[PDB]
Amino acid sequence: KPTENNEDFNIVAVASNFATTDLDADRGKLPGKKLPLEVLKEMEANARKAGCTRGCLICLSHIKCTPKMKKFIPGRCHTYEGDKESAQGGIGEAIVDIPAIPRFKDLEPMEQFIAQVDLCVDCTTGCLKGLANVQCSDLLKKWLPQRCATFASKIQGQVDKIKGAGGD
Repeated sequence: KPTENNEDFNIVAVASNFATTDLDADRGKLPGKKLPLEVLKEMEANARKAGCTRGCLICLSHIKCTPKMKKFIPGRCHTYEGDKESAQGGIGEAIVDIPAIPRFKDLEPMEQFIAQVDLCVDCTTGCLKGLANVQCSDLLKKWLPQRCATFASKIQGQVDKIKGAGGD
């Protein structure tokens, strides 16, 4: 089992967004207590098995989010967990804009999210569908008995120190 190190991306949310089913209804709440990697390895274990790549998920997970977007679709971007800001700049603050999509910045909120998601063309057909049909893993159900499963209703909560990333 994993202990030393682990992945460097979030599939729980990524796969959720890809899901075609009416899971969005349960997404209205989502886990507001962060999810441990223990569940990530499980969820990703299914996607990777279908034939998924790291750069793919990482691309969808490393997607940028605008301030006006969240205003319309709050709780859809920036994953479920985050904290620890950055701030500072030296010459100017940071802005969320796509070089391949100028209008995207001044485009609808829903179109914005899809704009980036579509940009990431590093995902395979089998992986794209695998993420949506990934289904809620056993662990995911135990932690998310509300949205997933229909019996579980417990929670422990693990603490640690892990973080990174942060590009342009």
